[PDB]
Amino acid sequence: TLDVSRQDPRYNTLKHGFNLRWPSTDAQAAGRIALCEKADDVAPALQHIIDTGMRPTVRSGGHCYEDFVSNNPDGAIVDLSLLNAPEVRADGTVRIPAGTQNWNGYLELYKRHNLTLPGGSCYSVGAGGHICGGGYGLLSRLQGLTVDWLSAVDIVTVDRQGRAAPRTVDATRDPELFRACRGAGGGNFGIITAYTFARLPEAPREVALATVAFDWAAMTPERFAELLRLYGEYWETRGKDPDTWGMFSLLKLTHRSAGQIVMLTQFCNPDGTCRDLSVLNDFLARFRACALLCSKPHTVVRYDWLTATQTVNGSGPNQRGKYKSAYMKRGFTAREAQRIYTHLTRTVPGIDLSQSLLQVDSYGGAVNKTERIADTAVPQRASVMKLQYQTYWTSAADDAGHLRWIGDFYRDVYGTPDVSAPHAGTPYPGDRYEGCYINYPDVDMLAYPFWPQLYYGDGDLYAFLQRVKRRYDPNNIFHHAMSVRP
Ligand SMILES: *Cc1cc2c(nc3c(=O)[nH]c(=O)nc-3n2C[C@H](O)[C@H](O)[C@H](O)COP(=O)(O)OP(=O)(O)OC[C@H]2O[C@@H](n3cnc4c(N)ncnc43)[C@H](O)[C@@H]2O)c(*)c1C
Repeated sequence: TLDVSRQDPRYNTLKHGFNLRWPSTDAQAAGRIALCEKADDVAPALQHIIDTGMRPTVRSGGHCYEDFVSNNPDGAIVDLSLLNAPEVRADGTVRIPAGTQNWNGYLELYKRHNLTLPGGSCYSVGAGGHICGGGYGLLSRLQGLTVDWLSAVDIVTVDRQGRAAPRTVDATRDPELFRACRGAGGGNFGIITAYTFARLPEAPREVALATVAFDWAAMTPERFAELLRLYGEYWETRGKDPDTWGMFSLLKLTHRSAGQIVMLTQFCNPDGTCRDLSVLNDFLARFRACALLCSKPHTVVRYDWLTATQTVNGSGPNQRGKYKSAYMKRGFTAREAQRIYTHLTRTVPGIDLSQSLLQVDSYGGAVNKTERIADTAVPQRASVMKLQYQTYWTSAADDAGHLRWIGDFYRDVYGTPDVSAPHAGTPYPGDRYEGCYINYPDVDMLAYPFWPQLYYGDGDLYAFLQRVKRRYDPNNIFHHAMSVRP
Protein backbone atom coordinates (compact mmCIF):
# COMPACT_ATOMS: atom_id res chain seq x y z
CA THR A 1 0.00 0.00 0.00
CA LEU A 2 1.21 3.55 -0.75
CA ASP A 3 0.04 6.28 1.58
CA VAL A 4 -0.82 9.50 -0.25
CA SER A 5 -1.47 12.09 2.42
CA ARG A 6 -1.65 15.88 2.11
CA GLN A 7 2.19 16.12 2.18
CA ASP A 8 2.43 13.97 -0.97
CA PRO A 9 2.58 15.58 -4.44
CA ARG A 10 -0.05 13.08 -5.71
CA TYR A 11 -2.67 14.25 -3.14
CA ASN A 12 -4.41 17.03 -5.07
CA THR A 13 -4.91 14.63 -8.02
CA LEU A 14 -5.86 11.54 -5.99
CA LYS A 15 -8.33 13.31 -3.65
CA HIS A 16 -10.85 13.41 -6.56
CA GLY A 17 -12.20 11.11 -9.25
CA PHE A 18 -13.67 11.70 -12.70
CA ASN A 19 -16.39 14.19 -11.66
CA LEU A 20 -14.44 17.34 -10.71
CA ARG A 21 -17.28 18.54 -8.45
CA TRP A 22 -16.01 16.35 -5.58
CA PRO A 23 -14.90 17.07 -3.00
CA SER A 24 -17.02 20.29 -2.88
CA THR A 25 -14.62 21.88 -0.32
CA ASP A 26 -11.14 21.17 1.03
CA ALA A 27 -12.72 20.53 4.50
CA GLN A 28 -14.75 17.65 3.01
CA ALA A 29 -11.63 16.12 1.34
CA ALA A 30 -10.04 12.90 2.49
CA GLY A 31 -6.96 13.27 4.70
CA ARG A 32 -5.24 10.42 2.79
CA ILE A 33 -5.52 7.87 -0.01
CA ALA A 34 -4.43 4.29 0.65
CA LEU A 35 -3.31 3.10 -2.84
CA CYS A 36 -3.49 -0.71 -2.51
CA GLU A 37 -0.72 -2.43 -4.55
CA LYS A 38 -2.19 -6.00 -4.32
CA ALA A 39 -5.42 -7.67 -3.12
CA ASP A 40 -3.67 -8.79 0.11
CA ASP A 41 -3.15 -5.08 1.00
CA VAL A 42 -6.88 -4.35 1.25
CA ALA A 43 -7.85 -5.92 4.61
CA PRO A 44 -4.70 -4.62 6.39
CA ALA A 45 -5.12 -1.14 4.92
CA LEU A 46 -8.79 -1.07 6.04
CA GLN A 47 -7.86 -2.49 9.47
CA HIS A 48 -5.27 0.31 9.96
CA ILE A 49 -7.83 2.99 9.05
CA ILE A 50 -10.67 1.74 11.27
CA ASP A 51 -8.27 0.93 14.20
CA THR A 52 -7.50 4.71 14.33
CA GLY A 53 -11.26 5.60 14.25
CA MET A 54 -10.89 6.98 10.71
CA ARG A 55 -13.63 6.47 8.14
CA PRO A 56 -12.88 4.66 4.86
CA THR A 57 -14.49 5.41 1.50
CA VAL A 58 -13.78 3.09 -1.42
CA ARG A 59 -12.64 3.83 -4.96
CA SER A 60 -11.87 1.65 -7.98
CA GLY A 61 -12.33 3.62 -11.23
CA GLY A 62 -13.36 6.95 -9.70
CA HIS A 63 -16.47 7.40 -11.91
CA CYS A 64 -18.98 7.98 -9.07
CA TYR A 65 -21.49 10.62 -10.18
CA GLU A 66 -21.91 11.80 -6.58
CA ASP A 67 -19.63 12.72 -3.67
CA PHE A 68 -19.74 9.16 -2.16
CA VAL A 69 -15.99 8.57 -2.43
CA SER A 70 -14.41 12.04 -2.24
CA ASN A 71 -16.63 13.61 0.53
CA ASN A 72 -14.93 11.98 3.51
CA PRO A 73 -13.72 14.77 5.77
CA ASP A 74 -10.16 14.01 6.91
CA GLY A 75 -10.87 10.33 6.24
CA ALA A 76 -9.15 7.71 4.03
CA ILE A 77 -10.00 6.71 0.44
CA VAL A 78 -9.12 3.05 0.00
CA ASP A 79 -8.14 2.99 -3.69
CA LEU A 80 -8.07 -0.27 -5.62
CA SER A 81 -7.26 1.29 -9.02
CA LEU A 82 -3.89 -0.52 -9.29
CA LEU A 83 -5.64 -3.92 -8.85
CA ASN A 84 -6.34 -4.13 -12.52
CA ALA A 85 -5.12 -7.35 -14.22
CA PRO A 86 -7.91 -9.81 -15.05
CA GLU A 87 -7.19 -13.54 -14.78
CA VAL A 88 -8.62 -15.37 -17.80
CA ARG A 89 -8.15 -19.10 -17.30
CA ALA A 90 -7.81 -21.74 -20.02
CA ASP A 91 -11.12 -23.30 -18.72
CA GLY A 92 -12.97 -20.02 -19.51
CA THR A 93 -13.30 -18.90 -15.87
CA VAL A 94 -12.53 -15.21 -15.30
CA ARG A 95 -11.59 -13.11 -12.29
CA ILE A 96 -11.86 -9.29 -12.73
CA PRO A 97 -10.15 -7.35 -9.96
CA ALA A 98 -11.89 -4.19 -8.83
CA GLY A 99 -9.53 -1.68 -10.50
CA THR A 100 -9.92 -3.20 -13.99
CA GLN A 101 -11.19 -0.46 -16.33
CA ASN A 102 -13.91 -1.47 -18.75
CA TRP A 103 -12.00 -1.19 -22.04
CA ASN A 104 -8.74 -2.75 -20.72
CA GLY A 105 -10.96 -5.56 -19.41
CA TYR A 106 -12.67 -6.05 -22.78
CA LEU A 107 -9.26 -6.23 -24.51
CA GLU A 108 -7.97 -8.85 -22.05
CA LEU A 109 -11.17 -10.99 -22.10
CA TYR A 110 -11.36 -10.82 -25.92
CA LYS A 111 -7.71 -11.58 -26.70
CA ARG A 112 -7.28 -14.27 -24.02
CA HIS A 113 -10.45 -16.31 -24.61
CA ASN A 114 -12.87 -14.58 -27.06
CA LEU A 115 -15.05 -13.57 -24.07
CA THR A 116 -16.74 -10.36 -23.06
CA LEU A 117 -18.87 -8.94 -20.25
CA PRO A 118 -21.96 -6.90 -21.09
CA GLY A 119 -21.01 -3.78 -19.23
CA GLY A 120 -20.58 -0.13 -20.00
CA SER A 121 -18.99 1.52 -23.00
CA CYS A 122 -16.85 4.13 -21.18
CA TYR A 123 -13.20 3.00 -21.32
CA SER A 124 -12.18 4.29 -17.85
CA VAL A 125 -15.06 3.03 -15.61
CA GLY A 126 -13.79 0.65 -12.92
CA ALA A 127 -15.18 -2.83 -12.25
CA GLY A 128 -15.36 -2.14 -8.54
CA GLY A 129 -18.29 0.31 -8.62
CA HIS A 130 -19.64 -0.63 -11.98
CA ILE A 131 -20.39 -4.33 -11.61
CA CYS A 132 -21.87 -4.31 -8.07
CA GLY A 133 -24.15 -1.37 -9.14
CA GLY A 134 -25.60 -3.47 -12.03
CA GLY A 135 -23.46 -2.22 -14.94
CA TYR A 136 -24.94 -2.50 -18.42
CA GLY A 137 -24.07 -1.53 -21.93
CA LEU A 138 -24.54 -2.07 -25.63
CA LEU A 139 -24.62 -5.91 -25.30
CA SER A 140 -27.03 -6.00 -22.35
CA ARG A 141 -30.21 -6.48 -24.51
CA LEU A 142 -28.35 -9.54 -25.91
CA GLN A 143 -26.50 -10.86 -22.86
CA GLY A 144 -28.06 -9.25 -19.78
CA LEU A 145 -26.36 -7.26 -17.04
CA THR A 146 -22.81 -7.68 -15.74
CA VAL A 147 -24.27 -9.01 -12.49
CA ASP A 148 -26.31 -11.68 -14.35
CA TRP A 149 -23.01 -13.50 -15.03
CA LEU A 150 -21.41 -13.18 -11.58
CA SER A 151 -20.60 -16.51 -9.91
CA ALA A 152 -18.64 -15.30 -6.84
CA VAL A 153 -17.39 -12.11 -5.22
CA ASP A 154 -14.23 -11.62 -3.17
CA ILE A 155 -15.05 -8.96 -0.52
CA VAL A 156 -13.40 -7.58 2.61
CA THR A 157 -15.99 -7.08 5.38
CA VAL A 158 -15.71 -5.80 8.97
CA ASP A 159 -17.30 -7.91 11.68
CA ARG A 160 -19.06 -6.80 14.92
CA GLN A 161 -15.64 -6.79 16.74
CA GLY A 162 -14.19 -4.42 14.05
CA ARG A 163 -11.95 -7.04 12.36
CA ALA A 164 -11.57 -6.68 8.56
CA ALA A 165 -11.15 -9.94 6.67
CA PRO A 166 -11.55 -11.25 3.15
CA ARG A 167 -14.35 -13.66 2.29
CA THR A 168 -15.62 -15.24 -0.92
CA VAL A 169 -19.40 -15.13 -1.37
CA ASP A 170 -21.40 -17.11 -3.96
CA ALA A 171 -24.63 -19.11 -4.35
CA THR A 172 -23.93 -21.19 -1.19
CA ARG A 173 -21.46 -19.07 0.86
CA ASP A 174 -23.01 -15.92 2.38
CA PRO A 175 -25.60 -16.05 -0.44
CA GLU A 176 -27.49 -12.93 0.82
CA LEU A 177 -24.27 -10.85 0.63
CA PHE A 178 -23.63 -12.41 -2.81
CA ARG A 179 -27.09 -11.26 -3.99
CA ALA A 180 -26.44 -7.71 -2.56
CA CYS A 181 -23.12 -7.57 -4.51
CA ARG A 182 -25.21 -8.35 -7.66
CA GLY A 183 -26.50 -4.85 -8.10
CA ALA A 184 -27.11 -2.96 -4.79
CA GLY A 185 -24.29 -0.48 -5.48
CA GLY A 186 -20.95 0.02 -3.92
CA GLY A 187 -19.58 1.48 -0.71
CA ASN A 188 -22.25 -0.42 1.28
CA PHE A 189 -21.08 -3.78 2.72
CA GLY A 190 -17.30 -3.96 2.33
CA ILE A 191 -14.56 -3.61 -0.28
CA ILE A 192 -14.91 -5.89 -3.26
CA THR A 193 -11.43 -7.00 -4.43
CA ALA A 194 -12.54 -9.14 -7.37
CA TYR A 195 -15.50 -10.47 -9.34
CA THR A 196 -15.55 -14.14 -10.46
CA PHE A 197 -17.31 -15.53 -13.50
CA ALA A 198 -17.62 -19.29 -14.06
CA ARG A 199 -18.63 -18.50 -17.65
CA LEU A 200 -18.85 -15.42 -19.85
CA PRO A 201 -20.51 -14.99 -23.23
CA GLU A 202 -18.47 -15.08 -26.43
CA ALA A 203 -17.56 -11.68 -27.85
CA PRO A 204 -19.52 -10.84 -31.04
CA ARG A 205 -17.58 -11.02 -34.29
CA GLU A 206 -19.11 -8.08 -36.18
CA VAL A 207 -21.44 -5.13 -35.50
CA ALA A 208 -22.83 -2.27 -37.53
CA LEU A 209 -22.88 1.25 -36.06
CA ALA A 210 -25.68 3.43 -37.41
CA THR A 211 -25.73 7.19 -36.83
CA VAL A 212 -28.94 9.17 -37.47
CA ALA A 213 -28.92 12.92 -36.67
CA PHE A 214 -31.80 15.42 -36.58
CA ASP A 215 -31.31 19.15 -37.02
CA TRP A 216 -32.66 21.18 -34.05
CA ALA A 217 -33.32 24.13 -36.45
CA ALA A 218 -36.27 22.16 -37.99
CA MET A 219 -37.33 20.45 -34.70
CA THR A 220 -40.88 21.60 -33.78
CA PRO A 221 -42.77 20.24 -30.76
CA GLU A 222 -44.76 17.96 -33.15
CA ARG A 223 -41.65 16.57 -34.93
CA PHE A 224 -40.05 16.01 -31.51
CA ALA A 225 -43.13 14.13 -30.24
CA GLU A 226 -43.07 12.02 -33.49
CA LEU A 227 -39.37 11.17 -32.90
CA LEU A 228 -40.12 10.03 -29.31
CA ARG A 229 -43.23 8.15 -30.49
CA LEU A 230 -41.34 6.23 -33.24
CA TYR A 231 -38.44 5.39 -30.94
CA GLY A 232 -40.38 4.47 -27.73
CA GLU A 233 -43.12 2.55 -29.54
CA TYR A 234 -40.36 0.40 -31.13
CA TRP A 235 -38.82 -0.60 -27.75
CA GLU A 236 -42.26 -1.18 -26.19
CA THR A 237 -43.21 -3.66 -29.00
CA ARG A 238 -40.85 -4.96 -31.69
CA GLY A 239 -37.76 -4.36 -29.50
CA LYS A 240 -38.95 -7.05 -27.04
CA ASP A 241 -38.54 -9.71 -29.75
CA PRO A 242 -35.36 -11.82 -29.41
CA ASP A 243 -34.23 -11.22 -33.06
CA THR A 244 -33.76 -7.52 -32.06
CA TRP A 245 -31.72 -8.17 -28.88
CA GLY A 246 -28.36 -7.48 -30.57
CA MET A 247 -29.68 -3.97 -31.45
CA PHE A 248 -28.93 -1.28 -28.84
CA SER A 249 -29.78 2.37 -29.48
CA LEU A 250 -28.71 5.58 -27.69
CA LEU A 251 -31.04 8.48 -28.53
CA LYS A 252 -29.18 11.66 -27.39
CA LEU A 253 -31.97 14.24 -26.98
CA THR A 254 -29.50 17.13 -26.74
CA HIS A 255 -30.29 20.60 -25.49
CA ARG A 256 -31.15 22.69 -28.59
CA SER A 257 -27.87 24.64 -28.19
CA ALA A 258 -26.06 21.43 -29.30
CA GLY A 259 -27.44 21.87 -32.84
CA GLN A 260 -28.42 18.26 -33.50
CA ILE A 261 -30.14 15.31 -31.82
CA VAL A 262 -28.09 12.10 -32.48
CA MET A 263 -29.23 8.48 -32.38
CA LEU A 264 -26.38 5.93 -32.28
CA THR A 265 -27.34 2.30 -32.81
CA GLN A 266 -25.15 -0.79 -32.54
CA PHE A 267 -26.37 -3.96 -34.24
CA CYS A 268 -25.55 -7.62 -34.47
CA ASN A 269 -27.73 -10.65 -35.02
CA PRO A 270 -28.14 -12.76 -31.87
CA ASP A 271 -25.33 -15.05 -33.08
CA GLY A 272 -22.84 -12.07 -32.89
CA THR A 273 -22.57 -11.67 -36.70
CA CYS A 274 -24.01 -9.15 -39.18
CA ARG A 275 -25.21 -11.96 -41.54
CA ASP A 276 -28.64 -10.19 -41.80
CA LEU A 277 -29.10 -6.40 -41.30
CA SER A 278 -32.95 -6.62 -41.93
CA VAL A 279 -33.88 -5.74 -38.30
CA LEU A 280 -31.57 -2.71 -38.32
CA ASN A 281 -32.74 -1.51 -41.75
CA ASP A 282 -36.40 -1.85 -40.66
CA PHE A 283 -35.70 0.07 -37.42
CA LEU A 284 -33.83 2.90 -39.19
CA ALA A 285 -36.49 3.14 -41.98
CA ARG A 286 -39.01 4.53 -39.34
CA PHE A 287 -36.75 7.68 -39.31
CA ARG A 288 -37.23 9.08 -42.86
CA ALA A 289 -34.24 11.09 -44.28
CA CYS A 290 -34.98 14.68 -45.48
CA ALA A 291 -32.89 14.23 -48.74
CA LEU A 292 -43.10 15.24 -41.19
CA LEU A 293 -39.98 14.56 -39.01
CA CYS A 294 -36.88 13.83 -41.17
CA SER A 295 -33.19 13.05 -40.50
CA LYS A 296 -29.75 13.90 -41.84
CA PRO A 297 -28.52 11.13 -44.15
CA HIS A 298 -28.14 7.78 -42.26
CA THR A 299 -24.55 6.46 -41.84
CA VAL A 300 -24.17 2.65 -41.34
CA VAL A 301 -20.63 1.36 -40.97
CA ARG A 302 -19.66 -2.30 -40.35
CA TYR A 303 -16.83 -3.15 -37.98
CA ASP A 304 -15.45 -6.11 -36.18
CA TRP A 305 -16.89 -5.96 -32.64
CA LEU A 306 -13.63 -5.10 -30.85
CA THR A 307 -12.96 -2.21 -33.22
CA ALA A 308 -16.50 -0.79 -32.79
CA THR A 309 -16.10 -1.19 -29.03
CA GLN A 310 -12.94 0.95 -29.15
CA THR A 311 -14.52 3.65 -31.37
CA VAL A 312 -17.46 4.09 -28.90
CA ASN A 313 -15.39 3.93 -25.68
CA GLY A 314 -15.00 7.65 -24.97
CA SER A 315 -15.64 8.99 -21.45
CA GLY A 316 -16.05 12.65 -22.46
CA PRO A 317 -13.99 15.43 -20.91
CA ASN A 318 -12.79 15.68 -17.30
CA GLN A 319 -15.27 18.32 -16.01
CA ARG A 320 -18.30 18.83 -13.73
CA GLY A 321 -21.39 16.68 -14.21
CA LYS A 322 -24.87 16.12 -12.81
CA TYR A 323 -26.94 13.09 -13.73
CA LYS A 324 -30.36 11.59 -13.18
CA SER A 325 -32.02 8.30 -14.20
CA ALA A 326 -35.39 6.76 -15.00
CA TYR A 327 -36.59 3.32 -16.04
CA MET A 328 -39.51 3.36 -18.55
CA LYS A 329 -41.83 0.35 -19.07
CA ARG A 330 -43.79 2.12 -21.86
CA GLY A 331 -43.43 4.58 -24.75
CA PHE A 332 -43.42 8.29 -23.97
CA THR A 333 -46.69 10.01 -23.09
CA ALA A 334 -47.56 13.19 -25.03
CA ARG A 335 -46.98 15.11 -21.73
CA GLU A 336 -43.48 13.58 -21.32
CA ALA A 337 -42.58 14.50 -24.94
CA GLN A 338 -43.84 18.05 -24.43
CA ARG A 339 -42.08 18.57 -21.04
CA ILE A 340 -38.83 17.15 -22.47
CA TYR A 341 -39.10 19.55 -25.46
CA THR A 342 -39.71 22.50 -23.09
CA HIS A 343 -36.55 21.86 -21.03
CA LEU A 344 -34.31 21.02 -24.01
CA THR A 345 -35.35 24.37 -25.63
CA ARG A 346 -35.03 26.44 -22.40
CA THR A 347 -32.37 29.23 -22.45
CA VAL A 348 -30.59 29.79 -19.11
CA PRO A 349 -28.69 33.09 -19.21
CA GLY A 350 -25.01 32.74 -18.26
CA ILE A 351 -24.70 28.96 -18.67
CA ASP A 352 -23.75 26.78 -21.65
CA LEU A 353 -26.20 23.85 -21.92
CA SER A 354 -24.66 22.65 -25.24
CA GLN A 355 -23.18 19.54 -23.55
CA SER A 356 -26.52 18.73 -21.82
CA LEU A 357 -28.96 16.02 -22.92
CA LEU A 358 -31.55 13.42 -22.07
CA GLN A 359 -30.17 10.11 -23.30
CA VAL A 360 -32.79 7.43 -24.01
CA ASP A 361 -31.29 3.95 -24.21
CA SER A 362 -33.07 0.98 -25.73
CA TYR A 363 -33.43 -1.48 -22.86
CA GLY A 364 -34.82 -4.86 -21.77
CA GLY A 365 -34.25 -7.92 -23.93
CA ALA A 366 -32.05 -10.42 -22.03
CA VAL A 367 -32.05 -8.01 -19.01
CA ASN A 368 -35.75 -8.71 -18.57
CA LYS A 369 -35.54 -12.18 -17.05
CA THR A 370 -37.83 -12.17 -13.99
CA GLU A 371 -35.85 -15.08 -12.43
CA ARG A 372 -33.09 -12.43 -11.80
CA ILE A 373 -35.44 -10.48 -9.46
CA ALA A 374 -34.98 -13.10 -6.72
CA ASP A 375 -31.22 -13.72 -7.04
CA THR A 376 -29.89 -10.22 -7.90
CA ALA A 377 -30.28 -6.75 -6.38
CA VAL A 378 -31.49 -5.31 -9.73
CA PRO A 379 -35.27 -5.46 -9.53
CA GLN A 380 -35.90 -3.51 -12.73
CA ARG A 381 -36.51 -6.42 -15.13
CA ALA A 382 -39.49 -5.03 -17.09
CA SER A 383 -38.23 -1.75 -18.58
CA VAL A 384 -37.94 -1.09 -22.32
CA MET A 385 -35.98 2.20 -22.14
CA LYS A 386 -33.41 3.52 -19.63
CA LEU A 387 -32.95 7.28 -19.39
CA GLN A 388 -29.91 9.26 -18.30
CA TYR A 389 -30.44 12.99 -17.87
CA GLN A 390 -27.00 14.70 -18.09
CA THR A 391 -25.58 18.22 -17.75
CA TYR A 392 -21.88 19.01 -17.96
CA TRP A 393 -19.94 22.19 -17.38
CA THR A 394 -16.49 23.58 -16.55
CA SER A 395 -16.66 26.13 -13.70
CA ALA A 396 -17.92 25.84 -10.10
CA ALA A 397 -19.37 29.37 -10.62
CA ASP A 398 -22.00 27.77 -12.94
CA ASP A 399 -23.04 24.91 -10.59
CA ALA A 400 -26.32 26.52 -9.49
CA GLY A 401 -27.59 27.13 -13.08
CA HIS A 402 -26.82 23.58 -14.19
CA LEU A 403 -28.29 21.90 -11.08
CA ARG A 404 -31.46 23.98 -11.40
CA TRP A 405 -31.86 23.30 -15.13
CA ILE A 406 -31.66 19.49 -14.70
CA GLY A 407 -33.58 19.49 -11.38
CA ASP A 408 -36.53 21.44 -12.84
CA PHE A 409 -36.46 19.33 -16.04
CA TYR A 410 -36.69 16.00 -14.17
CA ARG A 411 -39.27 17.19 -11.60
CA ASP A 412 -41.48 18.41 -14.52
CA VAL A 413 -41.28 15.22 -16.65
CA TYR A 414 -42.22 13.04 -13.61
CA GLY A 415 -44.86 15.52 -12.35
CA THR A 416 -48.53 14.99 -11.47
CA PRO A 417 -50.77 13.24 -14.00
CA ASP A 418 -48.37 10.42 -15.19
CA VAL A 419 -47.16 10.16 -11.47
CA SER A 420 -49.29 10.29 -8.24
CA ALA A 421 -49.20 13.53 -6.17
CA PRO A 422 -47.28 11.79 -3.27
CA HIS A 423 -44.50 10.62 -5.67
CA ALA A 424 -44.57 13.61 -8.09
CA GLY A 425 -41.11 14.60 -9.38
CA THR A 426 -39.87 10.95 -9.43
CA PRO A 427 -40.32 8.04 -11.86
CA TYR A 428 -41.85 6.00 -9.01
CA PRO A 429 -42.19 2.24 -9.72
CA GLY A 430 -45.63 1.20 -10.92
CA ASP A 431 -47.43 0.60 -14.16
CA ARG A 432 -45.32 3.14 -16.09
CA TYR A 433 -41.82 3.34 -14.52
CA GLU A 434 -39.36 1.22 -12.53
CA GLY A 435 -37.55 4.00 -10.70
CA CYS A 436 -33.84 4.78 -10.72
CA TYR A 437 -30.47 3.11 -11.36
CA ILE A 438 -27.94 3.12 -8.47
CA ASN A 439 -24.92 3.50 -10.88
CA TYR A 440 -26.52 6.83 -11.96
CA PRO A 441 -27.14 7.95 -8.37
CA ASP A 442 -28.90 11.28 -7.78
CA VAL A 443 -28.72 12.84 -4.26
CA ASP A 444 -31.68 15.07 -5.25
CA MET A 445 -33.76 11.91 -4.61
CA LEU A 446 -32.82 12.09 -0.83
CA ALA A 447 -35.43 14.92 -0.70
CA TYR A 448 -38.05 12.07 -0.95
CA PRO A 449 -38.38 9.61 1.98
CA PHE A 450 -39.18 6.84 -0.56
CA TRP A 451 -35.81 7.17 -2.39
CA PRO A 452 -34.88 3.56 -1.45
CA GLN A 453 -37.98 2.33 -3.35
CA LEU A 454 -36.85 4.29 -6.45
CA TYR A 455 -33.52 2.39 -6.53
CA TYR A 456 -34.59 -0.97 -5.07
CA GLY A 457 -38.30 -1.18 -6.02
CA ASP A 458 -41.61 -1.14 -4.12
CA GLY A 459 -41.13 -4.74 -2.87
CA ASP A 460 -38.94 -6.47 -0.33
CA LEU A 461 -35.45 -5.76 -1.73
CA TYR A 462 -34.52 -2.72 0.41
CA ALA A 463 -35.50 -4.52 3.64
CA PHE A 464 -33.42 -7.48 2.42
CA LEU A 465 -30.47 -5.13 1.84
CA GLN A 466 -30.95 -3.64 5.35
CA ARG A 467 -30.70 -7.19 6.79
CA VAL A 468 -27.48 -7.82 4.79
CA LYS A 469 -26.20 -4.45 6.04
CA ARG A 470 -26.88 -5.37 9.72
CA ARG A 471 -25.28 -8.82 9.33
CA TYR A 472 -22.15 -7.95 7.27
CA ASP A 473 -21.47 -4.29 8.23
CA PRO A 474 -22.91 -4.20 11.74
CA ASN A 475 -20.79 -1.10 12.63
CA ASN A 476 -21.87 0.84 9.46
CA ILE A 477 -18.18 1.30 8.60
CA PHE A 478 -19.16 1.77 4.92
CA HIS A 479 -21.58 4.56 4.17
CA HIS A 480 -22.29 7.56 1.95
CA ALA A 481 -25.23 9.85 1.19
CA MET A 482 -27.18 7.05 -0.60
CA SER A 483 -25.88 3.96 1.25
CA VAL A 484 -28.23 1.28 2.57
CA ARG A 485 -29.28 2.44 6.04
CA PRO A 486 -29.04 0.07 9.01
C1 LIG B 1 -17.87 8.20 -15.47
C2 LIG B 1 -18.72 7.31 -16.36
C3 LIG B 1 -19.69 6.52 -15.76
C4 LIG B 1 -20.47 5.63 -16.53
C5 LIG B 1 -20.26 5.61 -17.93
N1 LIG B 1 -21.00 4.73 -18.72
C6 LIG B 1 -21.73 3.81 -18.10
C7 LIG B 1 -22.35 2.79 -18.91
O1 LIG B 1 -22.14 2.68 -20.12
N2 LIG B 1 -23.10 1.85 -18.22
C8 LIG B 1 -23.33 1.90 -16.88
O2 LIG B 1 -23.95 0.95 -16.35
N3 LIG B 1 -22.75 2.86 -16.09
C9 LIG B 1 -22.02 3.77 -16.71
N4 LIG B 1 -21.39 4.76 -15.94
C10 LIG B 1 -21.63 4.79 -14.48
C11 LIG B 1 -20.82 3.83 -13.71
O3 LIG B 1 -21.33 2.47 -13.82
C12 LIG B 1 -20.73 4.20 -12.23
O4 LIG B 1 -20.14 5.52 -12.21
C13 LIG B 1 -19.86 3.21 -11.46
O5 LIG B 1 -20.32 3.07 -10.11
C14 LIG B 1 -18.42 3.63 -11.45
O6 LIG B 1 -17.60 2.65 -10.83
P1 LIG B 1 -16.10 3.09 -10.49
O7 LIG B 1 -15.46 3.72 -11.68
O8 LIG B 1 -15.37 2.01 -9.79
O9 LIG B 1 -16.36 4.35 -9.50
P2 LIG B 1 -15.93 4.80 -8.05
O10 LIG B 1 -16.17 6.24 -7.98
O11 LIG B 1 -14.59 4.26 -7.69
O12 LIG B 1 -16.96 4.04 -7.09
C15 LIG B 1 -18.39 4.09 -7.40
C16 LIG B 1 -19.18 3.60 -6.19
O13 LIG B 1 -18.77 2.26 -5.86
C17 LIG B 1 -18.10 2.20 -4.62
N5 LIG B 1 -16.92 1.36 -4.79
C18 LIG B 1 -15.86 1.57 -5.62
N6 LIG B 1 -15.01 0.58 -5.60
C19 LIG B 1 -15.58 -0.36 -4.75
C20 LIG B 1 -15.13 -1.64 -4.36
N7 LIG B 1 -14.03 -2.22 -4.81
N8 LIG B 1 -15.95 -2.30 -3.47
C21 LIG B 1 -17.06 -1.66 -3.08
N9 LIG B 1 -17.55 -0.48 -3.38
C22 LIG B 1 -16.74 0.12 -4.25
C23 LIG B 1 -17.86 3.62 -4.20
O14 LIG B 1 -17.95 3.72 -2.79
C24 LIG B 1 -18.97 4.39 -4.91
O15 LIG B 1 -20.16 4.26 -4.10
C25 LIG B 1 -19.31 6.45 -18.58
C26 LIG B 1 -18.60 7.35 -17.79
C27 LIG B 1 -17.69 8.34 -18.46
